[PDB]
Amino acid sequence: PHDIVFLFDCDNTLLDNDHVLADLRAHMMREFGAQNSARYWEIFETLRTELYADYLGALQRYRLEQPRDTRLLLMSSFLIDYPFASRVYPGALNALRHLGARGPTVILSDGDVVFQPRKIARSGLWDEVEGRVLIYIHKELMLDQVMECYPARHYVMVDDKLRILAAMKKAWGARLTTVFPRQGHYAFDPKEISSHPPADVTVERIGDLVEMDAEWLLA
Amino acid sequence: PHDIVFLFDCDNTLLDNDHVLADLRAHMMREFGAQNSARYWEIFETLRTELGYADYLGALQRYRLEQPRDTRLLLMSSFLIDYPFASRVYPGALNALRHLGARGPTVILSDGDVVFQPRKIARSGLWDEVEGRVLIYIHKELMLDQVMECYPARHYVMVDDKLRILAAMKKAWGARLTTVFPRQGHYAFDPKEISSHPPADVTVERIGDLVEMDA
Ligand SMILES: [Cl-]
Ligand SMILES: [Cl-]
Repeated sequence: PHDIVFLFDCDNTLLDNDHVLADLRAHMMREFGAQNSARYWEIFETLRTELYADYLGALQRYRLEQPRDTRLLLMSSFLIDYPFASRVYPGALNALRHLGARGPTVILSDGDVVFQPRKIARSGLWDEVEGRVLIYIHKELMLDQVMECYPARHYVMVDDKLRILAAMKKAWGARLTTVFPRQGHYAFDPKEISSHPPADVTVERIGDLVEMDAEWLLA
Repeated sequence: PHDIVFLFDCDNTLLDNDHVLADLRAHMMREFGAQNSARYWEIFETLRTELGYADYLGALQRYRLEQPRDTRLLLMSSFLIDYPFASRVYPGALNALRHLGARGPTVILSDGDVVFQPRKIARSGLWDEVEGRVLIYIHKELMLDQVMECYPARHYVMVDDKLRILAAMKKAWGARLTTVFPRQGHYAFDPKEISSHPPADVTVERIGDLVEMDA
């Protein structure tokens, strides 16, 4: 096994995904039209409702609605070619290096089969964790499989969604330390903030993790 | 309404897609091992079989369900995303398209998913060759009403390597349509397709031979 495994969410934890979405939305409107791009987002927001970012299903439903508009499907070319390495948070690579010396670092992410893997790979994060990457539709429903890939006496989960940390905490209990970094917009959403138990630790920045070796309780 | 509209498939009509699949498979046998890839391809085959066209994307989703912790085979996508599609465009295809474009709208009518096929058509340079006149559907032969609304013509030409498609479209449009079959790719060489289906109005050895089409 392992004394400790450090599990990381990717979006708004390791890398600034809000900024990616802001850049996408601005691009889409410029290339495809205000009306057309507004509509795709209305679909992408029901889907973000039901699942995490479902770029893909939103695309598939947009096509049914407007099968003549092939062009808007090229929005993928923005994501595919986006500079994700520029969006990695200051200190994020240092935290992964620092904690990697004490136990395996693993990226545990919700996502589709095209964009999310490509993001993690092209951001350079994939290789920073030596390919220790699991990507699910709902990671908190696959916690059994996470354990057998990366068995450990204790786990840490760093994630900006309190809902996820709360679900994982309920599943694993004292075997888990939950860390909520106050990054992105789920950090300041009042529903999230008010409807789930608090994380064990809150850090202002992902780079604050280098200051807490004592909390891992390692020999 | 135009006198004539020229409709073209992409895969194995304007672009050599077998060469691409061949390179893709060698990349996957070489990077994600033999069985992982074998499995992916058994799945791909099945949905190519019932969808009617090559769906990499759906094949990849089905694979994830089956092999959820093999996260890295999913990075097969990146080979396709960065492939040099322009090098695969057949000799004389850009000529056929520009000459015929002098006589009426040139249009790409392809089956596709929503990620890989459009990217391919764009990065190949063919999207700009037909000036954006690109339609990509799940079952293009079931969408012929829309195609007529978008490109009203008195006569259509359809270039496609699938005698199944040409036949379905001729059964719909009859004398309004000239079907063209280019002997390109593996369907050119298929006892199964050649004998299951009727012949096209025209057969040509190569796509570039359609510069000779001035009626
Ligand atoms: Cl732009
Ligand atoms: Cl005309």
